[PDB]
Amino acid sequence: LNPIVRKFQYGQHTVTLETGMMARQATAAVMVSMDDTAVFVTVVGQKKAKPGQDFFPLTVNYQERTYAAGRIPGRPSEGETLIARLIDRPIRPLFPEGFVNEVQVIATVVSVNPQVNPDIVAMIGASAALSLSGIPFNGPIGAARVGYINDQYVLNPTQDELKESKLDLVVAGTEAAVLMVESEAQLLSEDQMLGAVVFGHEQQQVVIQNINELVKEAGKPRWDWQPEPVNEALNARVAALAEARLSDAYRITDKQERYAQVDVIKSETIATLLAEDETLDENELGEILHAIEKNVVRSRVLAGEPRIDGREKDMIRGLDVRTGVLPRTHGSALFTRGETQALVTATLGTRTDTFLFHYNFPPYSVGETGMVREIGHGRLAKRGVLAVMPDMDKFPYTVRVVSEITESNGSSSMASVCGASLALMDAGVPIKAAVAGIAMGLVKEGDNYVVLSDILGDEDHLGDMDFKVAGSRDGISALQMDIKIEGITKEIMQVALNQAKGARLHILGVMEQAIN
Amino acid sequence: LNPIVRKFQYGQHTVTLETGMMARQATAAVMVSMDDTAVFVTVVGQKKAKPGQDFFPLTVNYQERTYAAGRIPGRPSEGETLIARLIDRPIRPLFPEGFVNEVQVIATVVSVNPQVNPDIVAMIGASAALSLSGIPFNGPIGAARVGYINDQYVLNPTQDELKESKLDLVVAGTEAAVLMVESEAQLLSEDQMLGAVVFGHEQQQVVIQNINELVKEAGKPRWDWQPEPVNEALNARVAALAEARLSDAYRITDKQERYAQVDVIKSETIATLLAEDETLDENELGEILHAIEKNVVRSRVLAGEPRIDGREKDMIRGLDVRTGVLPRTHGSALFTRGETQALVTATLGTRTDTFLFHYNFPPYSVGETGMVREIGHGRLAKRGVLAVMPDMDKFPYTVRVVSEITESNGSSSMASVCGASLALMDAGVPIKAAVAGIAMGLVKEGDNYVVLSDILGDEDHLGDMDFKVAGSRDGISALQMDIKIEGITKEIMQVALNQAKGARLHILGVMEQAIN
Amino acid sequence: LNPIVRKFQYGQHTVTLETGMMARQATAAVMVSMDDTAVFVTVVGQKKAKPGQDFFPLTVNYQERTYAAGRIPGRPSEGETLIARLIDRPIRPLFPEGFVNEVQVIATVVSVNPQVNPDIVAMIGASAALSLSGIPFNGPIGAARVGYINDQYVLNPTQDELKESKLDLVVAGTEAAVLMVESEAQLLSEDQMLGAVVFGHEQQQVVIQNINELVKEAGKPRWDWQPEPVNEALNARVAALAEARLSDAYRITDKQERYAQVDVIKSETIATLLAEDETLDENELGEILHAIEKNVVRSRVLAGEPRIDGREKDMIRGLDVRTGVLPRTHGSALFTRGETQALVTATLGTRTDTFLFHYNFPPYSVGETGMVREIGHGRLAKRGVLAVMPDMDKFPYTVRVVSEITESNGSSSMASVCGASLALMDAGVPIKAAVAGIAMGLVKEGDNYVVLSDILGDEDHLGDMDFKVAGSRDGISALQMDIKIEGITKEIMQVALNQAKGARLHILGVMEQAIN
Repeated sequence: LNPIVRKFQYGQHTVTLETGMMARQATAAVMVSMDDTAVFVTVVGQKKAKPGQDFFPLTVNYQERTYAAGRIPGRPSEGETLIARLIDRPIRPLFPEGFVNEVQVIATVVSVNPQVNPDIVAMIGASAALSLSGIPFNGPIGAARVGYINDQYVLNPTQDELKESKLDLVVAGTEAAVLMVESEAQLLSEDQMLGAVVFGHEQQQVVIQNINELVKEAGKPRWDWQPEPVNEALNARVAALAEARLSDAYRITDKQERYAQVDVIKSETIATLLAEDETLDENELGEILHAIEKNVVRSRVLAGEPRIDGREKDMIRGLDVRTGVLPRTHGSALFTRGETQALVTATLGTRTDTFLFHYNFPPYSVGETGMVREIGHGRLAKRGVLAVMPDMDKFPYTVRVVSEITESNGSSSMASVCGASLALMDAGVPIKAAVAGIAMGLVKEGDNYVVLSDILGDEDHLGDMDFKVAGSRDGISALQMDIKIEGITKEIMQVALNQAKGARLHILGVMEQAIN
Repeated sequence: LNPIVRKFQYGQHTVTLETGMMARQATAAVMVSMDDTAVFVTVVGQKKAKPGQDFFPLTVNYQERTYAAGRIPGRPSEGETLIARLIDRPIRPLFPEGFVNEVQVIATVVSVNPQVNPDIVAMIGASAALSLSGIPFNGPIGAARVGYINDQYVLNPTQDELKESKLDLVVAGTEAAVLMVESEAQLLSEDQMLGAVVFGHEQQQVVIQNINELVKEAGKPRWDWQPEPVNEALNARVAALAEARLSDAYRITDKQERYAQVDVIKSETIATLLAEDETLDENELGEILHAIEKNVVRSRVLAGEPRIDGREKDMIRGLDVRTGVLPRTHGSALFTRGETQALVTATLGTRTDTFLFHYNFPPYSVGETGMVREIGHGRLAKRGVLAVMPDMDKFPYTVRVVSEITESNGSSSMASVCGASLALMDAGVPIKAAVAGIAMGLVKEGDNYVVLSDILGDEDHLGDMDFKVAGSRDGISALQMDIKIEGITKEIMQVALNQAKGARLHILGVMEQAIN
Repeated sequence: LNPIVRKFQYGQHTVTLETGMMARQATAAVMVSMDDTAVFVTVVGQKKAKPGQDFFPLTVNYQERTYAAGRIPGRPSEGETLIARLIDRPIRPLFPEGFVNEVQVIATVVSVNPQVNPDIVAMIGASAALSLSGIPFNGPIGAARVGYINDQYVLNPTQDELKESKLDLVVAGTEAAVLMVESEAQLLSEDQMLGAVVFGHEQQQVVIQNINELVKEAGKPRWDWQPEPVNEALNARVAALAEARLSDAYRITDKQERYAQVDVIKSETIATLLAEDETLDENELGEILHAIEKNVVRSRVLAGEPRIDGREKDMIRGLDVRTGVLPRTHGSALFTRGETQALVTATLGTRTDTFLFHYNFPPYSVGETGMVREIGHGRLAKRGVLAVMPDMDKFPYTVRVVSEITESNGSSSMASVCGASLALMDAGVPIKAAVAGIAMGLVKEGDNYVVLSDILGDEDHLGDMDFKVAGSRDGISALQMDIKIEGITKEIMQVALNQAKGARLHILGVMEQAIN
C-alpha cells in the first residue's frame, strides 16, 4: 500500500493531495487537506451506460461528520445538500456531450479546522478525484472563496475574517473559464462583484496547476469512451421538411395561432416520414423536431427578432404588486411578474439564525400534479435579503419569511426576493431599503451574443449563461452565475450585469410605487 | 391581473371567494376566506388519462402553515391528513363514472382566526375550485359544522362555543343529497344526530348557491371529456353463459362447495370464449365475470335472499369477548366479531391530549404480506370512546389505548371501539358506561332498499351507503356516513340508524355479560 | 373460537404456546409467553411464487410495544431490526432449496417482564408459527441464551443475573444442528465459548420437542409445494463444453490472464449453443456457467489447491496499519487487510450508552454507486471491543467510535474492530489490551472439510459455515456463527475456532508492532 502525495501553498494555507492509499475500489479517490480541514472525496463512474438512456445521471453527496470537529452528536442536513450543489454545479457541464454513464461523487468531511471551511476543500477534492479517474471530464476546476475587507480582495478568508468582510463569494472555473459563482454581498457594485469573480478565478489557478501535475504522476488512463453516434441523416430529412416551415411559423404573433401552425408542421412531417420508411419511433422523430425548433428560436434571438412571447432582449414582463393580502399575518405580499408569482409572508417573535427563510414550490405552480428544489432557491432568496436586514439591536425580533411559489415560468427565487422585501415592510420590519431580484440569460454564437432579461421557463435553452442578481438601488446583495459555454469574457460579463442592474431598478421602481 | 370576488353571509360569518388572480396555471384555484381564516385551494386535472388505466387517481392535500397564526415553529401531521380525508370523502363520488384522469387538490391554510376552524373553509374552497375548473364534477357541495347548545342546533360553532356543545358534527352534500358525515357526540339520540345532519345540509345550501353564481361569472368551460366506451357486447356474451349458472351457484350453502361451482363456471366460460374468438385478454374476461357475480349477490340481497355467508340483513356475526388477556398490561381485551378481531390495551400514568388512541393494522390481519389506513380508523374509534371517559378530576390519569387489528373482514374500527371499552374497564378506568360500535351498509335500487348489519369485507360493493355508529345504551358517541348514491332520504336514514341501534345494543348485551 | 394451549417448563421458567384463537387469517400465528413476557408472532406465506422469480423473499419484522411494559411513550428502532435479524438468521436456511414464495414473519411484543428478554421468546414464536403453518420449512428450531456465572453455564439468565455474567450468547439450532450463534464475551476461551454453544443447543431441545407435539395436535397440513424443475439437461451440455476448460483456466496464476481465458470459455460456449438451438436466453446460460465455475473453485479448495487469489487455507492477506491519520480527531486509524479497509475514529467527552459505535458503508467501498447493512456490522464490531473498555471509573469519559468502510472484499466488520482498537489507543483511551477480528469460512463435502481464513467477498459461496471471532491475546470478546449445512460437529468447530485464533494472533502481532 503506497500513497502519492502532492503538496502546494494556496496563499496563506497549505493544501495537500493524497491519493492511492484509500478506497482503491472507487474509480478514483482523493484525501484533500487544507490547514487541518480534511475532506475525503471519492468518485465512481459506471463502465457502461444503460441502453440509449437519454440522460446523464450525475449525483454529488456531501456529508459532514461531527467527529471531524472532535464532537459527539446528541438526513442530509439542508446545509449539506447546499454544498453538494456547490460541487455539482461547476463539474456538471464539464462532462462531454453525449456522456450518459452514471457518475457519483461522494465527499465526506473527516477533520475540521473551525477556521477553514470544508466546502472549497471538498470542491477541490471532487476536481482532483474526477481528473485522476480518467472518466471523460474536461477539467480540472479550481475553487476559491473571495472576501472583501478594507476595500481589498481576500483569498479564502477564515470564518472570523469574514466577520469583517462585506462579501462572501465562491467562484469555480477551469483554466480558460469561470463556470459558477455563488455569493452574498453587503450591497457592493457590479464592478466590485466582477472583480471578486475575476480575482478568485485567477487566484485558484494554482489549484488547477497542481491537480494537473498529480494527474501526470498518478492519474489513470483516460477512458476510451466515445460519444456514441448521432443519426445525422434522420434529423437531416426531418429538418428537410420542417426547418423552413417552422422558421416561418415563428413569425406569426398570435400565440395560440402559432402553436397551431407548428403542431400542423409537426403532424404532417411525422406522418410523411412514417410513410417513406416506417417503424421510425415517432417519439424520436418528435424529439428531433423539438430540436430544430429550439434552434429556430435561438437563431431568431441572435438575429434581433422578438423573443417567443413578443418581448425584446431587455423587456421585463408585466408586474403587479399587492400588500396586506392575508388577514392575520404580521406581513404579507403578492408579487407577480408575468407568469411567475409568489405569495410571501413575514412573522415576528422573540444576523441569520435570527433570520429564517423558507421556500415552498407546489406542483400546481407549473400546472402539474405531484408531491408537496425549494431548498437552493430559498438560500439564494435569503442572501438576496440579508444585506437589507436591521442590525438586530435596531430591531430585537427574530424574523421569519415564507414564500409560496403560486406560479412559475421565469424565476420564482427572484420573485420571492421581491415579495420578501414587500412583506417585511408590510410587517413593519425596518429594512434598510427595498430589494429586488432578476433572472437573466446570455445566448452566444461565436462573437454575436445577446443578454436576456427576465428569462422565461422555456427560454432555459438559450442560457449558455444564466445568472441571477438581487439588491437595492445602492448595490448588489446576491449574485449567482452558471456558465456552460466558453468565450464569454469579463467584458461581456460587465455588459450582462449592467443590463441586469437596469431590470432590477425597473422592478424597484414599480415596487417602491406600490408601497407608496 | 384582475381578480373576481364573490361575497356572501354564511350565518354569523362572512365568506369571500376570490379567484382569477393567483396560481393561474392550476386548472382552477380559489382563495376562500371566512372571518379572517383563509385557505388557498388549488386544483389540477391532467388532460389525458393514461392508456386504459382502470383507476381514478384522486388525491387531496391539506397543509397548515404556522405563519397563518402569526407564529414561528420550533410531515404531514396526522391532523392534516385527517382533514384531507374530510375533503376527499365528499368530492370523490361526484366524479363521473369512468373518469380516470389524475386530479390533485391542494389546500393550504394562509391565515387563521383561532375561532373559525380552517377545515370547512378548505372544504368550501375545494368545491369552488373543482366547480370552476370545468373538470367533469357533479358538484358543487357545501360543508357545515353543527353544534348542539341549549338543546338547539348551532351553525359553524366557534372553538369556544364548542366548549359548551354536546355535539361536533360535519356534513357535506350537494343540492339534493348528503354525501358524508363525520361526527363526535356526547351520547345523543339517533333522532338528534339526524336533525344535525339535515339541519347542516340545509344551512349549507347558501354555499352551493354562491359557488354556482361564481361559476356563471368566472367558471371555465366544462371539459369535453366523454366517459370512454364500454364493450357492452363482450360482457353480454359473458353473462350469456355465466349469468344464470352463477345465480344458481349462489344458492348452494356449502361455502367451499359454492366457490367450486363458481370457479368451474368461471373456468368453463373463459375457455369457451377463448375458443370462439381468442386473444381476448382473459384478465378482462375474468374482470367481467366478477361483475355479474357481484350483481347476482346484489340482486339476491334486494330480493330478501341470505347474504353471502348465510346471514339475514339484521344478523350480527358470532361474538367472543375476553378480558385480562395480557400479563403485564394495565388493561387488555380480545374482542372478536366474526372474522374481524382486535387486541386492545390500556396504559395509565401521570379531555384528549390526556387521552391517546393509537391504531395498528398489520397486513396479516387480511392474510397478506406488506409494510408494517390505521389513522382515520383511529380517530373514529377515539371519538367513539370520548363520551364515556371520566371528567379528568374524577380520574387524574392520562390514559392511552392501543388497538391491534389481528383480523379484519368487517370493521376493525368498530371492533376497536368495543375492545377499548373492555380494556379500559379491565384497567380500572371509571368510564361512564360500556360503549360499542357497528359498521352498517345500505343497498338501494329504485325504491327497494335493504339495510345491512355488520357488513363483511367483501360486501363493500353493496354499500351505496355505508356508515358507522358507536355509543353506549344511552346514546350515540360517534357517527360516520358516506353516501355514493342519490335518493336515500332522511326517512330512510331513520330506519337505517334504528337497525344500527339494535346491532349496537345486541353487542353491548354480550359485552356487559362478559365483564359480569 | 377455541384456542389450543401447550405448556412446558424451560428451566426456571414456564413457557406457554397458544394458537388458533388469534389472527386466524395469517397462515399460522402463535402467542408465546414466558414468565409474563409475551410476544405474538404471526406468519404469512403467499400461495404462489411470481413467475420464475429467482429469489426467496423472506422478511422478518420485530416490533416492541411500549405498553407492553406498562408505559406511555413520549421507526423501527435499530435494536428492533437487530432482533429481527436474530430471528431471520436461523430460520432462513431451513426453507427448502428452490422455495421462492414470499414469506413474512411479524413478531410484536405485547407484555414485558423486565427480567425475561422478549428476543428468545420471539424466536420461539417464529419457530412455532412457521412449523404450524405447514409452509415448506425444515424446522423447528429452538433458541437459548447462555450466561457464564461462577464459571458455570446458565440457561436464559435474567437481566440482572447478566450483571454477574461474563458471557451473553444466543444459539439457535434444529434437533441435529446449530444454525446461528451471536455473542459478546468478557475474554473467554474458544473452549468456553464452544461449551456455551453446545450447552445451549442441548438445553433448548426441550423447546423443539414441545413445538413438535403442538404441530401434531394443531399443525396444518404441509403444503404440497414441490421444488419446481431444474433443466438438468441444459446445464449438462453447458458443462459439457465448459466444465473441463474452466477447471484448467483456474490453474493459471496471472489473475487478469485467468479472467481472459474464462471470458473466452464463457463467450465461445454460449455462442456455440446459440448455434445448436437458439432463443436460449443467454442470461440463463451465463447463469449456468457461473455455477460450474463456483464449483470448480469449490472442488479445488477441497482438493488442497490454492484459493482464487493464490492463498492457502490459512493465509491472511497483506496488512497495513496507520495511526494519527486525521489532524483534528481525538483518535484515528487506517487499518487495511488485503482489499477491505476501514478508516476509524474515536471522540471523547463528558458501560455502553457511555460507549457508542457507529458504522458507515458507502457504495464506493465496492466500486459501486448508490444511496449513502451498516447496522448489524456495527453491533458486532461493538461487542468485539466492549471487553477491552475501561471500567468507567478508570476512565470517566463517554467514548464514541466511528468506522468508515472505505474498501470491502473480506469483512469490513472485523476490520472495523481492529481500527477501533487502534483509534482508541491513538486517542489515549486506556483499553485493557489491543483487540482484533477475523472472518472465517468452512467448506464441507461429506467428511472432507476445509477451514478458510480471512474469506474474500467472492468466497462467500464456500461458506457452508462462515463465522467471525474477535478478541485480544487473552480471550474471545465476540463470536458470531451462521451454519447452512448439516454434519459439522463440535469437534469440527474446535478446529475451526483454533485456526481463527491463529489468524487473530497474527493480526494482533502486526497491530501491536504498529503502535510500537
